[PDB]
Formats: sequence, C-alpha cells, structure tokens
Amino acid sequence: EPSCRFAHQYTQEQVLQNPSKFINDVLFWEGKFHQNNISYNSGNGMSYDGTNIDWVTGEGTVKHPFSAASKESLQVMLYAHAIAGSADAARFLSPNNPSAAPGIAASIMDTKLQTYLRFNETYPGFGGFLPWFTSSSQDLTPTWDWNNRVPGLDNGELLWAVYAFIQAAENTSNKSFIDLAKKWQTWMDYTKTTAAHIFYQGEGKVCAVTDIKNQSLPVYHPEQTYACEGTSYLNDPYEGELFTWWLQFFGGLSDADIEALWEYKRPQLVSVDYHIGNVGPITVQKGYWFSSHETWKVLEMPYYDIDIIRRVFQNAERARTCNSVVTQVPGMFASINNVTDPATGDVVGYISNAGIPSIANQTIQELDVITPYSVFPTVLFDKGVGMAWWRNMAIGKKMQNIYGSTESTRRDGTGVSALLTWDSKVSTVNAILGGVSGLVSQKMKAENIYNTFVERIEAEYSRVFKNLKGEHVPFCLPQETVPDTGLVDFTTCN
Ligand SMILES: *[C@@H]1O[C@H](CO)[C@@H](O[C@@H]2O[C@H](CO)[C@@H](O)[C@H](O)[C@H]2NC(C)=O)[C@H](O)[C@H]1NC(C)=O
Ligand SMILES: OC[C@H]1O[C@@H](O[C@@H]2[C@@H](O)[C@H](O)[C@@H](CO)O[C@@H]2O)[C@H](O)[C@@H](O)[C@@H]1O
Ligand SMILES: *[C@@H]1O[C@H](CO)[C@@H](O)[C@H](O)[C@H]1NC(C)=O
Ligand SMILES: *[C@@H]1O[C@H](CO)[C@@H](O)[C@H](O)[C@H]1NC(C)=O
Ligand SMILES: *[C@@H]1O[C@H](CO)[C@@H](O)[C@H](O)[C@H]1NC(C)=O
Ligand SMILES: OC[C@H]1O[C@@H](O)[C@H](O)[C@@H](O)[C@@H]1O
Repeated sequence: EPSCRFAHQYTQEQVLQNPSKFINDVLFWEGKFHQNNISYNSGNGMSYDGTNIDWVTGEGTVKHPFSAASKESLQVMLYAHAIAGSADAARFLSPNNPSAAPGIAASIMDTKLQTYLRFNETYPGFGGFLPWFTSSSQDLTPTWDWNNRVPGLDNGELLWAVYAFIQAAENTSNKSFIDLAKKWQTWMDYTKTTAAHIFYQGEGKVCAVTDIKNQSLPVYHPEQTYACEGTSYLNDPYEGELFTWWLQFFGGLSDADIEALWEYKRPQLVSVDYHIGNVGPITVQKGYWFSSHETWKVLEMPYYDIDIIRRVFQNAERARTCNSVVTQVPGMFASINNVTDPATGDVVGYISNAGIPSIANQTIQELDVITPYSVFPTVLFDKGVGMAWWRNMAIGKKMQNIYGSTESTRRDGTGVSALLTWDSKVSTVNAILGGVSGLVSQKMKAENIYNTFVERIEAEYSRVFKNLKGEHVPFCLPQETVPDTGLVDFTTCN
C-alpha cells in the first residue's frame, strides 16, 4: 500500500504515462478522510464539513461540527458508486476488503436517512430540505445563522445525488439495498411536493435562500410563510441550476413557469473569450469567479451528453490549465478556506472569490491561495492532466496528510490551510469516479425526463455558444512548483 507522501514518489511524466496507477494511490489516502470524527458522525450517519489537523503532526484535532446538503451530496455520490460495486469507490471506502464497500455505504445511508427523518419531524417547516446544520449530536439542529433559512443550491446538489444513489442501489438487485433505496425514494419524493411552495416566487424567480416564518410549523400550517431572502435568485448556470431542474421536472410548475425559469436565467448564460499573452482566444462560459466549484452540476446530470456543452466545458479546462501557466501559478483556483495561523490553529477566513477574473462576472478576486480540488473539472476531461496539476499542488510542503490531500496552500508556499473538507477533497474523488451523471441519466430515461433535459439544455447552450474559438489549444501542464520557504511536512506524512 502506498506511502503517505506518495505525490513526490512519482515524476510528472510518470503520472501522464500511467494516470490509473497514480489515481489508485490518491483514492487510498483520500479514503482515510472517511472516518468518524474526521468527515462524518457514525452515530447519525451525517457529514461534518471536515476537521482541522495539527500544524506539526497533521493529525485530526478540531472537527467542524456543522455541514450542509452540499457536503451530503459529495458523500451520497461516493456511496452511489460504492453500493454499485465500483472498484475505485472500494479502494476509497474499503481498500483491504473491497467486498465490504457496498455494505458500508448501505449501513451509513440507512443511519443517515433515520437522522434526516428525525430532523423533518422536529423541523417540518423545512419541507424535507436541509439548512446548514450541526451534526455533532445524535439529532440535527440548524446552525444558529440558519434557523428559519434554507438554501436552494445545496439542496439541488443533494437531491440529484440521492436520485443517483437510488438508481445505484436498485441496479444491484440486492433486496435490502432495494428496500433502502425505496425509503430514500420516499424522502426524495416528499421534497417534490414542497419545492415550488418553498422556493418558487414566480415569473422564473427561485430563492437562493428562503426565509421560513417558523421552522417548527408544518409547511402548510395556516401561519407558515416562505419568502425569498432579499433579491438573490438561482438564476445562473452554476451549481444552482441543479435546483432549477428539480422544480421543472418535479415541482408541478405550469409550462409558462418552466419557460419563465429559462427566460429569467438567460442573461446569466454568457459567451466570453479568455485571452492573455500567447494563450487564446478560448471561448468559455463566463463564470461567477470562474472558481472550479461553479462546474459542480456536470457531476450530477448528463450535461456532457450534449456535444456543444461538452465542447464549451472542455474549453473551460484549456483556459483553466493554460491560465495558470501563462500567469505562472503552480496550481489552479477555487473557493477555499484560507491558511491556518500556526499560533492559534485557526483558519484565518474563507476565500470565495478565487478563480479567473478576465472570464468572470466578479473581477475582484484573491489569487494568493490555490487548492487541489481546482482540478476536479479537468479530471472529467483528462485524468492525467488533472492528476498532474493535483500532484504539483500536493507536493507543496504540508499538502499531503494521513487523510489524503490538504485543503490549500499559498501559491508562494509561505502558508497552508491545515484543514480537511469534503469540498476540497471528495469533489476530486467524485470526478475520478466519473460523477453520477450516468446513474442519473439511466433513471431520467426510465422516468422519461431525459429527452426534455437534452432538448432544453442543448437549446439554451447552442443559442449562446456559436463559432467557438480556441478548441485547438491543448491542455497545459504545470510549469512552476510550489516554492519551499521553510514549511515542514506533517510529522505523520513525510
Ligand atoms: C487570507 O489570509 C491572508 C494572510 O495570510 C490575508 O492577507 C492579509 O490581509 C491582511 C489584513 O487585511 C493584510 O494586512 C496582509 O498584508 C495580508 N497578507 C498577505 C500575506 O497577503 C487575506 O486577506 C486572507 N483572506 C481571507 C478572505 O481571509
Ligand atoms: O449562502 C447560500 C449558499 O451560497 C452558496 O454560494 C453560491 C456559490 O456556490 C455560487 O457559485 C455563486 C454563483 O451562483 O453564488 C453563491 O455565492 C454556497 O455555495 C452554499 O453553500 C450556501 O448555502
Ligand atoms: C416530513 O414530516 C411531515 C410533517 O411531519 C410529514 O407529512 C412528511 O411525510 C415527512 N416526510 C417524510 C419524507 O417522511
Ligand atoms: C415557533 O413555533 C413553535 C411551535 O408552535 C413555538 O413554540 C415558538 O414559540 C414559535 N417561535 C416563534 C419565534 O414564534
Ligand atoms: C454580472 O451579472 C449580472 C447578472 O446577469 C449582470 O447584469 C452584470 O452586468 C454582470 N457584470 C459583469 C461585470 O459582467
Ligand atoms: O464547505 C466549505 C466551506 O464553506 C464555507 O462557506 C464555510 O464558511 C466554511 O466553514 C467551509 O469549510
């Protein structure tokens, strides 16, 4: 089994010569993240956002006791592959006993569902959706800030992950897995009945965050109300689009309201050309920040079955990789936790605005911190190139640990986020496993919504993305290393 510090045991060219071998090492150590008090609570089956690790030792210290439906989506997607008997998912979940992987996934998902249902019972006002929650005790509570508030985006991610898991479980023909799947189907189906009432304001406007009068009141209690928080709507092509599809297919909207969803969204779907120095022009979908995380939706629905979409998103990775070469960055950018202050052991903040400003709606960006999970969209197109970029960042001081990759490093190598999260680690894992879009596509076809998806989304993308430039620009490989400035590898992983 591989050394903890395997990233620098390979050369870059060796990664490209045999991506699978390298990925096999990656999955093994990533899987160590999957432990009680590190990434989830085995008592209630619920994710934690992650955990801090000690500056010197690289051992788990201080967990994050909160999580959200977005991290749930990463865990559930992993479990969908695991229960289906994926050998790669087993290398993650149960490397020394692959046969146990399906049972492990089934067991946790059973415990998890029980917890979801206790939460629904105590907080029926959420209508079967999840706010940001505290998962450190047996029963979920909303985090303080998220009492009477629920986000559409995170829930959109979870729902299609559960959709995949159900399909995966039923595909096994194992009777107890099928029974588990049907209980999850019941949970998932309940959200269909509440989705429009909670999140659809009308005229194509979908709340980013819904304010609930009182989470203790049933959805249709005579005093219960739902209203959008401010004027922030799920109206763009990023992760929130998953929730749009949920409303369209299952929400009971009229044809006019479905048309209004896409009409209201249309101005946020924009073609722009990346062009810096000798790189480009490359036509891409304009990003929010052009953080890698914005591409999440392609993990969960079969966007890449549509060739115009596949081409536009392939271009994104031409731009993302080559942008880093031309601007001399030894990694790529995504929303991420900032460095740890070694004196306190605390993360100094969260950096949302990390991406590629010239092809972004939001041009005010912090670009001093890079993260391995930035490669997840690259991995979907070219796992060698993806893993080369991953390796380049992972070789930075303290950027591997006994639970796999570390959250983030400054590109100048003077600081590291001594932290593990689902977002910075298991996003990449889910990309290595090919997303769940195959499972989702199967179930969509069986429920006769696949054709509608293709027609609508091909129409929207083909209307905006014409005469692509830069499709001849090859993906770029890392040309700079993370500087060594005197940071010392974790004593358990060196
Ligand atoms: C991420 O952490 C860095 C420090 O490591 C922050 O950058 C510093 O910001 C302070 C206070 O605004 C300045 O006085 C320093 O000059 C900056 N230091 C460096 C090394 O650039 C950065 O603001 C943090 N970002 C977030 C979002 O937390
Ligand atoms: O706080 C609500 C919700 O915000 C989410 O942040 C969004 C981000 O993911 C998205 O890429 C951009 C552009 O649409 O908008 C928002 O910043 C965050 O991901 C969720 O976890 C939060 O619940
Ligand atoms: C959630 O609770 C409500 C009200 O208590 C109930 O009507 C509904 O069936 C519950 N949902 C699930 C999936 O059990
Ligand atoms: C919310 O509803 C519960 C159940 O009726 C009630 O106990 C509580 O006082 C209400 N909270 C507020 C802030 O009105
Ligand atoms: C950012 O997006 C909004 C919503 O579509 C748009 O109106 C605004 O002009 C965009 N800003 C830039 C700088 O592209
Ligand atoms: O889930 C990744 C990150 O999301 C951010 O929005 C939260 O502020 C962090 O606590 C968390 O680590």
